[PDB]
Amino acid sequence: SAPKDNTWYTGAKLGWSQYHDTGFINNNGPTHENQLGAGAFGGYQVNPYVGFEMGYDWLGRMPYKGSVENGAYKAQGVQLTAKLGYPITDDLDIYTRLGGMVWRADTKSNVYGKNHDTGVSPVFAGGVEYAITPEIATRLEYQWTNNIGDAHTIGTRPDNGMLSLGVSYRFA
Amino acid sequence: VQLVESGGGLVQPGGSLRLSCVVSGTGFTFSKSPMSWARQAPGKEREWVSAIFADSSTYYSDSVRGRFTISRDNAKNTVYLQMNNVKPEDTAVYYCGHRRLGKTTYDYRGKGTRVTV
Ligand SMILES: CCCCCCCC
Ligand SMILES: CCCCCCCC
Ligand SMILES: CCCCCCCC
Ligand SMILES: CCCCCCCC
Ligand SMILES: CCCCCCCC
Ligand SMILES: CCCCCCCC
Ligand SMILES: [Ca+2]
Repeated sequence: SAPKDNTWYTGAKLGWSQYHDTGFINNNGPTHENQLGAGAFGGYQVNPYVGFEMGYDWLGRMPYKGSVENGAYKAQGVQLTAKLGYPITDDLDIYTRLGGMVWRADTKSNVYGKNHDTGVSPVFAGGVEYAITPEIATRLEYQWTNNIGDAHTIGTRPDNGMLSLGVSYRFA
Repeated sequence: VQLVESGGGLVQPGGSLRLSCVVSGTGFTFSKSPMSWARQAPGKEREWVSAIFADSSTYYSDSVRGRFTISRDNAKNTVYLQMNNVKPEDTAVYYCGHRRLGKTTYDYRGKGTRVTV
């Protein structure tokens, strides 16, 4: 079940972060798109089906290995989303989150040097949340963040998909 | 992005010569701009010869390694190609290229400068 009406909660998450459409430089070595992601989130529940949550996300640093051209990409941001869900069971809920993330992206490379930019990306997430106790809930979700960057400012604009496990505490 | 090459001329075998490429225009940051030097010899296709990245790392074709030296002066938006111990094979028109963020290729937008050994 969802947090009580008009109550607050806080939480944190760890996840498998994977960047997509990572075109950047012509590195001859490996590009490790898979990284450990991390985030913290807080939320307010309006009714059993609707809540609002805010959080910080660390999406991981992607290396572009190579003997000639090489570099790295990094991204993080703050997000705000509406959480919409309904129960599968009395303790297990299914949900989606929709909103946006304000991100800062940095790239490093010998080719282009150090670059960074800020912008806005939409966030689409879906998952399930299980109430272990009235205060503790665990969640499994997949979060998609679209077009994190800009080809003209940092040379790349990858997408990010993050499969994460999370825990939250409810203060109702 | 505008590129103008200079420094070419007549030189004897074993001689030395320095070419220059001055970058001007808008919409680009020279200090972050990777640059290259290519050449087209008589009756041959254009050959890449050298490149210098934003971190000042340098790269050379085997045909010029140990004889040519690429360098940059970010205060003057200028790239140089110092040519030593020139061979008859070095006779060519030399072009400099500018690579944009988002592209792996260099744009050779200049008129070139001709070296004759
Ligand atoms: C290559 C890093 C993957 C780590 C996944 C951990 C998910 C909690
Ligand atoms: C590409 C390997 C990533 C590791 C996945 C681990 C699953 C949580
Ligand atoms: C584990 C929650 C992350 C917040 C800690 C950082 C406080 C500024
Ligand atoms: C509302 C606080 C949640 C903890 C993470 C920081 C939110 C950007
Ligand atoms: C939550 C992990 C912190 C990693 C560094 C991000 C700040 C630049
Ligand atoms: C199944 C998880 C919902 C979010 C995915 C959005 C499209 C990549
Ligand atoms: Ca995309």
